[PDB]
Amino acid sequence: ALALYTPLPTPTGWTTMGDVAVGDELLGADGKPTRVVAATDVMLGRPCYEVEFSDGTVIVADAAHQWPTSGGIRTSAQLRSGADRIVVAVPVVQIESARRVASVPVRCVEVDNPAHLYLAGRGMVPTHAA
Ligand SMILES: [Cl-]
Repeated sequence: ALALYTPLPTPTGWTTMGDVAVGDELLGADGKPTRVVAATDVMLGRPCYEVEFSDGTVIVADAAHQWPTSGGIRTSAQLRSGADRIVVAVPVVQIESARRVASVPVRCVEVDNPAHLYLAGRGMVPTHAA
């Protein structure tokens, strides 16, 4: 799950996680549109992490949100400064830090591509859907 205020790129522009509904198009890891097949209610009180990438993108996500790295899938709580790079399909960004922060409301989406990936944050960082 990602914070409601997380900007997500779409084929036409930018939406927030809070504004995502079933049937909306996000972008998959290949930069092409992918359809939202499910989207949770707002979830409150989840432990959250602030994940900062080498491109300047900062995403707040719950502790168990999953990220594709070159060494494996890692949750936000397991991400390591420097040691971890986001990799798809080609290196995308490096993890600079992941730190526990105050809880904010979050939501999960599921998307219709088999990799279960979509782009998130102003830098369009690949991340795993539920
Ligand atoms: Cl893995």
